[PDB]
Amino acid sequence: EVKILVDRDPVKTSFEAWAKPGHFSRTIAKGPETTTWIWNLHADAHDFDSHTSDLEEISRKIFSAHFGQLSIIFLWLSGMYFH
Amino acid sequence: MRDFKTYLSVAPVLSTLWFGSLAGLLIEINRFFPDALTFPFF
Amino acid sequence: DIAGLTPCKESKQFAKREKQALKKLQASLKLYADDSAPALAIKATMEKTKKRFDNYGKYGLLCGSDGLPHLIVSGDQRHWGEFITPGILFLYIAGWIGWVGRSYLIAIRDEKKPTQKEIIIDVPLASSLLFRGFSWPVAAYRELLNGELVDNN
Amino acid sequence: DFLVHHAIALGLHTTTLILVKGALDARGSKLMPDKKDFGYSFPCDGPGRGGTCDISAWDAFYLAVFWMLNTIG
Amino acid sequence: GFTPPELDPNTPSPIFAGSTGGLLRKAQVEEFYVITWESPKEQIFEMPTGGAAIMREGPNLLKLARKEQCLALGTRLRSKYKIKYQFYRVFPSGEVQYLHPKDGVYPEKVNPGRQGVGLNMRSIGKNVSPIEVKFTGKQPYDL
Amino acid sequence: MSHSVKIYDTCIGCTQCVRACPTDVLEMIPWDGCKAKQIASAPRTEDCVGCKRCESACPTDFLSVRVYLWHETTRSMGLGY
Amino acid sequence: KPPPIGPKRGSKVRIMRKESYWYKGVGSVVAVDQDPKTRYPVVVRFNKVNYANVSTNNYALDEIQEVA
Ligand code: CLA
Ligand SMILES: CC1=C(/C=C/C(C)=C/C=C/C(C)=C\C=C\C=C(C)\C=C\C=C(C)\C=C\C2=C(C)CCCC2(C)C)C(C)(C)CCC1
Ligand code: SF4
Ligand code: SF4
Repeated sequence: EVKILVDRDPVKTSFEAWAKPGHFSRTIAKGPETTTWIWNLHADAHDFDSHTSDLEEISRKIFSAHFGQLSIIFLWLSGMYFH
Repeated sequence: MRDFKTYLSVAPVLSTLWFGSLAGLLIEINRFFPDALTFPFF
Repeated sequence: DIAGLTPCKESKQFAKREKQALKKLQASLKLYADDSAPALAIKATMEKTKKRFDNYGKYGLLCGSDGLPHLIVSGDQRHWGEFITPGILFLYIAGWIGWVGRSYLIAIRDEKKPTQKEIIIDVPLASSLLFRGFSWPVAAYRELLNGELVDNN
Repeated sequence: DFLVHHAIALGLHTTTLILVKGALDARGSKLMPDKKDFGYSFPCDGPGRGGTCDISAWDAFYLAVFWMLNTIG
Repeated sequence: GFTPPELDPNTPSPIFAGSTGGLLRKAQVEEFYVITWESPKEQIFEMPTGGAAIMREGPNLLKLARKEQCLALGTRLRSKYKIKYQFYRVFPSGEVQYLHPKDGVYPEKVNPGRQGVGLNMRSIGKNVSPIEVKFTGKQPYDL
Repeated sequence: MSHSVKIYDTCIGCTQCVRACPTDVLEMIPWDGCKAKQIASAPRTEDCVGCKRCESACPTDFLSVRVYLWHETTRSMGLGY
Repeated sequence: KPPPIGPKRGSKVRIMRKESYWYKGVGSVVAVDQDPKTRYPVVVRFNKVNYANVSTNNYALDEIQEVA
């Protein structure tokens, strides 16, 4: 029962979500009406539990964020070894 | 490409590019014209 | 000799401060061979210090009793380059920045969603308006004369 | 002396700013148009309208006491 | 003419194992509130005093210390389980005051027969300045 | 000896002030000054705690429901003890 | 024969209400209630949101000023 359960190509790699700030939630993607929105955009950025109610997407985002953190740590270690 | 250029036009990326260019200009000016306390050209 | 200040090129304490700086730099220099990179860096620092002191002496700065140059902002024509000329240059640059920002805000004021043009800067219009601040004093003076600078609400 | 006198002027101007803002917005502002009905000293007006902590003129006095202490220091 | 339902003291209580958030001396010297509802199925709910209880099928009676606790529990029952609820206030003298639906209809929806209390026939900015109410007990908003 | 809750004539008729009340202070009564034909009322201000949730949901330019803090009791101080 | 009361819809109006967030602002009329018992019939929409993130309100005839 413990197998490799993996779905192929769930998210399309594109810069469309880069061009729209705050795409992850609904109350924020409508656009800024006040300056507070900007702060909100940096407050709910990594709150994956509030973006979606599905545990699968949250877990996948967690896994890839961990990978990015490991990449940053390896970059920092490379910098220390170079210096 | 249009979406990537829109991302390059967002506030932090554009601010980073502008302030990096400004900081580089100021640093090069301070290298070529160091220790400036007055304006002696006139 | 304004406010009892000797000129920096005729001040004994200024030369004394230069002597202490050069002595400390030579004491740091004595730890390395002259052909090494740290020695070259220290020598460049000493040459920069000598050039700085010579320039401060020749610029006409008035040095106080402590050996440091004192700026005079009262408007004396001998010292217009300490405050007044850099002040005019700063005012020109700041008026440039403010006029460009105000022009950009005015240009994107009558749009469907103007805020979208603030989080995401529309670069072609901004680059078009960047050089409009070169003639900012003339434009600002005329706008004030035509009553366009202020808003009567 | 020049630098410390300009710091003194900064402290005087800032404390005056806080106290004058409190005095002139004591009767009301755009956030709380009916502040005069709530007296001189009241805690807040709730978390509505974004949040209304330290909105009374008494709170302006309380904030300005810190700046007065800093200026006299 | 809606009549208030009388409290039934013999109403069974939800199955609870005991908590420190329940009643205190205020329930003895002063009033305490009692919420009664009708569960159509034996299920489990969350107490407003911390912890979880198991309501039994049929009528259920729960005594709490504050009206806010009673209203929060009733709102949870109405929103999540769809149960009609009524709570009362009980004094140490034994008096019972039927509190929440004052006319049998929920306060959010309009019902004829209600009288206006605290109604001011003016905009909020037309209030009288305090200087005009000085040395009198009347407040600007009470006028 | 209670917080003073006042309803003004600028009330649209939205019941959000009533739904946002945790102590059942406000209710909806019939009226004729708006499209909704109803206005809020505060007959049970003795149970008002002062949380100001009611005026945190009022959508007018300024609040048609106003809670003025006043003399405080055991049920106005939110005391369960 | 009875003409509609209030400003025509879509027209610009000044508010002149001291307690309003848009006291000196200019808004657009979107609807006027023709019921004579309605105290605040003039529905005005503004471009800027207030502190409650609401850009629409109801105002009476005396708290309405036409602009050219
Ligand atoms: C024996 C093999 C194995 C190894 C070495 C690891 C190791 C690791 N896992 Mg775990 N994991 C495994 C089996 C394994 N896992 C299995 C079978 C499952 C599914 C049940 C998981 C589920 C899992 C999750 C959900 C997560 C991790 C995470 C991590 C990392 C956290 C520890 C840390 O960063 O230290 C530092 C450690 C190292 C850098 C030392 C070198 C390890 C190398 C680089 C890793 C290669 C291991 C990989 C499993 C095999 C290659 C696969 C192949 C197709 C290339 C670490 C790289 C967390 C994470 O950081 O993810 C990015 C995380 O989110 N693991
Ligand atoms: C000589 C001198 C001096 C003195 C000075 C003085 C004393 C001055 C004064 C001054 C003044 C007393 C002034 C006034 C003014 C007023 C007003 C009223 C203003 C206004 C302004 C404006 C309006 C602006 C605008 C703009 C522009 C134009 C650009 C940018 C942007 C903006 C929009 C901001 C000293 C000794 C220090 C030093 C030396 C020199
Ligand atoms: S008091 Fe507030 S919530 Fe109640 S009807 Fe009036 S505006 Fe709506
Ligand atoms: S302050 Fe709280 S308890 Fe009082 S009326 Fe408003 S919502 Fe109800």
